[PDB]
Amino acid sequence: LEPGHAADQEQAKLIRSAIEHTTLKSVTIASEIYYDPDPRSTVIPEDEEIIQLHFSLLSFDQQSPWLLRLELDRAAMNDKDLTMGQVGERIKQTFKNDLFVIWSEDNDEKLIIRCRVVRPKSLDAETEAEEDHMLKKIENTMLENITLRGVENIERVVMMK
Amino acid sequence: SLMSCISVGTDPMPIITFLSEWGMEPLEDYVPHQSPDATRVFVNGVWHGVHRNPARLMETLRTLRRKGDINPEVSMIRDIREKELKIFTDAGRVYRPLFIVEDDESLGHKELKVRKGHIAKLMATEYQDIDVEEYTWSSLLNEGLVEYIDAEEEESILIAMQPEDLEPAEDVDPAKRIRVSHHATTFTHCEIHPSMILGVAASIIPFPDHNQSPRNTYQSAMGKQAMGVFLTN
Amino acid sequence: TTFRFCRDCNNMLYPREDKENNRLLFECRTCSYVEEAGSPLVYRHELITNIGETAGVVQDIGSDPTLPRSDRECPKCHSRENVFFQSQQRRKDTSMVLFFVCLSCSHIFTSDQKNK
Amino acid sequence: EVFDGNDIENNETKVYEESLDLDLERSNRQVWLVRLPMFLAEKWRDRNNLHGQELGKIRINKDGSKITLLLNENDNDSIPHEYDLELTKKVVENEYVFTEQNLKKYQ
Amino acid sequence: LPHFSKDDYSPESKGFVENSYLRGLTPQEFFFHAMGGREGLIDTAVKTAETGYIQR
Amino acid sequence: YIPYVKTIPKKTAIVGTVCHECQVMPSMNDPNYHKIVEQRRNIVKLNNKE
Amino acid sequence: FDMGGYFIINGSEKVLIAQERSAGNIVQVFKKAAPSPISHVAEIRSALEKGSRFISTLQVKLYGREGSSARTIKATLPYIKQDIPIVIIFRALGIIPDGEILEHICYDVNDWQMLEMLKPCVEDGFVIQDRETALDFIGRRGTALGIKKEKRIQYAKDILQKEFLPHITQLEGFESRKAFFLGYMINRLLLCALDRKDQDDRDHFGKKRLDLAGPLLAQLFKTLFKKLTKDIFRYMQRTVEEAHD
Amino acid sequence: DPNEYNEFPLRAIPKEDLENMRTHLLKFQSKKKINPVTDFHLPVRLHRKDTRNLQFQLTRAEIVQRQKEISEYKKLRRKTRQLKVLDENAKKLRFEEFYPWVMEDFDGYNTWVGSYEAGNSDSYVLLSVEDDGSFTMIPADKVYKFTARNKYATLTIDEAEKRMDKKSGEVPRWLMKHLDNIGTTTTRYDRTRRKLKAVADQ
Ligand SMILES: [Zn+2]
Ligand SMILES: [Zn+2]
Repeated sequence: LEPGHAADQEQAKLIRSAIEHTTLKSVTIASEIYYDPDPRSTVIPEDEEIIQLHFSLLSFDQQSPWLLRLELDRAAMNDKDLTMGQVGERIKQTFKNDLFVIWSEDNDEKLIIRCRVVRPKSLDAETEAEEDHMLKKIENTMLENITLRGVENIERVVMMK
Repeated sequence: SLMSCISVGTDPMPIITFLSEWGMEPLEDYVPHQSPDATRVFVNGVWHGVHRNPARLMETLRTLRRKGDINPEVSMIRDIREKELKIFTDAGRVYRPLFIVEDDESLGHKELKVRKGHIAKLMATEYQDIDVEEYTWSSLLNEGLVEYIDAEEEESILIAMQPEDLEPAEDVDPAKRIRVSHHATTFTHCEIHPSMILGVAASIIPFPDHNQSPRNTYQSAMGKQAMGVFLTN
Repeated sequence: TTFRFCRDCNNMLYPREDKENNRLLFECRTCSYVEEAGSPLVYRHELITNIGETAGVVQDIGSDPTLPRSDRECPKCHSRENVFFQSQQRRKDTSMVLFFVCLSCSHIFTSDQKNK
Repeated sequence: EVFDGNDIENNETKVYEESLDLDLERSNRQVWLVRLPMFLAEKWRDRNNLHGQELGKIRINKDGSKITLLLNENDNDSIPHEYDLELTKKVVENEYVFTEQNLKKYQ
Repeated sequence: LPHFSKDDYSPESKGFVENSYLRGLTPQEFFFHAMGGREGLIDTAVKTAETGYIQR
Repeated sequence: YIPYVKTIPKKTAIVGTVCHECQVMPSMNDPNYHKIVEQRRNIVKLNNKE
Repeated sequence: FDMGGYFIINGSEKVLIAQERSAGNIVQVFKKAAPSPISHVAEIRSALEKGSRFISTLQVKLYGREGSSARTIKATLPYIKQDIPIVIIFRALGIIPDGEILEHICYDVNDWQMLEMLKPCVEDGFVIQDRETALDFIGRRGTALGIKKEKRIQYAKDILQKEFLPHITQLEGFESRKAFFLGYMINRLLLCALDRKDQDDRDHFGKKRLDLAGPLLAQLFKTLFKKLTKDIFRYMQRTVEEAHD
Repeated sequence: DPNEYNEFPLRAIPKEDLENMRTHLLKFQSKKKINPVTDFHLPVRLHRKDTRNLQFQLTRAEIVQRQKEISEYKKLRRKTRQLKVLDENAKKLRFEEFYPWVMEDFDGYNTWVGSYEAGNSDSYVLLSVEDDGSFTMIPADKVYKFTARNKYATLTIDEAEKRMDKKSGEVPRWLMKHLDNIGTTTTRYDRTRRKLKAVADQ
């Protein structure tokens, strides 16, 4: 560490978190593909409040009816100090503006991320068959090749005195 | 090892016929969805069918093997958790004998089937040669007091090291070794004697348990280079 | 996830969307048979899973002489005899929690005191 | 017994003097598929036997749930005279019995 | 070994030789100690060969 | 289509439909029982080979 | 005091040292290292102790790694030159319904995890939907080049009958047993892939066999007797052709 | 014992009618109840024929119509070789089962192909219930498992293998329905019914 903060442990943890490579796969439990008739109401009891909040306070007409849900582990996000805002922005910037994502706050009893692929103006009939397949493909890619923060080829870091 | 043996193999067709006649449903009409509790029966690595009461099937098979209807070299393993019943008859399997432990509710606790009367007859036959009815290791095997066990079958049995303290239900000399009882009441077999795990060369070392193992290996190697009397001719 | 098989040819059904009703159907890819969906869930990936923890439990588990016996109390019948074992998943990330099976009611409980 | 296939020439009329269509007339006949032990099958499947003699009788309880076979005294007191018929499948589907015979090749 | 119960993590089950050479080793301790000695012998041979090559 | 298929006609007839599947098992309470037990034990005890 | 157990050849006492080999007719599942397209492989060295003394190896490989979007199962059959999808093999064995194939593989109606991992196999084998097409698909892959267009189905059938899992049987009319055994192998492979069981230990003495003087001389005598019979037939042909006594 | 039970005579089958005839078992492999008396379109033929290309073979109704329209329109070796010993029973079984049983209805709605089962071919014994309360015993000969063929317009080997090549060219999800709309890749049943209806309409 820097000679002016070598003895500090909080800055040690900060730099360790800034260099350690962590992926969404390490902070998620499961991924689900759901069907929702419209991007305004939900069938899952839990996300009813999240959708209402985000939609109420602030396009959505052309969102696809297929939803991608990620269930994230608070015990996994507390081992390394992470907040939903950083990961949400990371996902939003991996694909700049070609899909809409909402994320629950840390205060929620359960941690969930909801994503929806946005279709273009043109309507494709052949892509409907592989729509769910495309969802699984993007799920695999966003699970594997996403660098939330850290340096490449860094498996794990351990602090020692 | 001293008491190790290698099976010579026998015909599996009689065992297949026996299993078929004792309720082994053919594999041609096995529907898993309507019977998610059947145990798969394997013979020499061939899935021949399924059975509904593996407990009774195994009990009958073990009784037959003990009394000598099936060749003792045949190995039988019941993987309860995996719901499998494997029977091996092919040659080349290494096995060794072990004592048989039964409930014997007369004393209220499990004990070896072999008794002091059996030992007396064995010793009488041993010393009469130097005329009571012959009583040999084959006699023990046919009376079901010992049983051949291979490595695969050893996976599904519990063996008591000695009958002196592990079999009885349950001051100490400071010089004696510290032995762990393991407090287990489900023993199915008992070692004849642990000293039989050693080989020919290693059975000459005196007190090998007080030596470092590399020294035992060195002695095993060297004892084959000691001068003696290889033959009398 | 509840995979569904076809009623006429026993083939595998696949999800489809009907825009006329904006609903979810399951249709067979070869015989043209359809059925309205019952739940909106069609895919699940379980990265951290607890399936297989108690795999291998049978009506005759207690007949195994290798399983260790315990004196723990079964909190549904008040019995003291039971056989316990560790998790059956071989992943090198699981805890050493013990699962106990009662020999009187065939009930399975756990020794966990953190989450239960 | 080789013969043409599609037979668009209508050769069956003279080659065969019998109908080639499956005879679906006795299909409405209850049939029991019974699996026998080896000892009983080795004497019930013999071709030098089965001259029409009485092999025994079947006894079924009036209320059902239990069916037994009572063989005659022709077994030579070497096998049991009483057996239980265990119904492995009370309701059986898609199982039929069909025969196979040759056809007349002339006219 | 086929002498303990499944899922046993005690020192005597996973190879802790409580006794000394003067007292003598119980059979299970003897087998585990033999396993360790065999590891040592194999390491000796392989390392001899590899070190010879490296020195050359 | 194909003009030739090379069929083999035969006289066949359906003469019954199976309704019950039965398994014959000797009665445990029969006086002649346990003779089959000895026979079945012999099935494995006897060795054909010389 | 002499115990025997040796042979005297040219006046020198010779003893046959027992040879240790891996037991056959047992399914063994192994994991492969990262630098490869196969993650798990279930192998069986099918062996028959009586009748031909030849060994045929059957392997079922799970292509793709844990980071792949589609992991399929492919089986290598003798004299095929390529790995055929398990679904196609099942259809060639006579089980066209995908429901029946999944019944043969997975024996639980709630093991949705294994069924999910099995989805890619049926997706890959979707095109083939009948026994004749599956049989010809397998047959054309064989390295015979004598079957033109109509013996392909029969060649594939004969291969699947006599060279596929020979330890079960080699006679016609036992496709159900072959299908069930293949499903068992795939089930074990899928369990290992789902990490519910560890890879089979290769050092387990229960999976090993010791060949004594008996089996060794048996196979040597088998080879020598085959050579002798070949020589007898050659002499018969020579006398019949060249008109000799 | 009391007469609460019911007993029926069991009689052997006369051997005078058991010669030159073999009784087999037919097992339809489907999840829906199948009855060839009511479900099938009579007449129904059960013969032995080659199963190769069992998608473009003339139906019985089509052959009858063809006959009607035809009537209207007309109105050295090596001299030394080694033969390998083969068991006569197996050779006979192969010869007899070379052409599997095929059961086809009149309209082609049902076309089943049978396969020989050797697991329990002979162990079974049949008990026919005579129309007098008595039972007659007949030995079993063989067991055949019948599977449906060409019920949902299966593709051909050429098309299937051409569709399997090339990672990037993945198989479309609803290709069967899309092609069925085109009209190609149909079944024998539909192909015969549409043509027969096109003739009947006139
Ligand atoms: Zn369908
Ligand atoms: Zn309880």
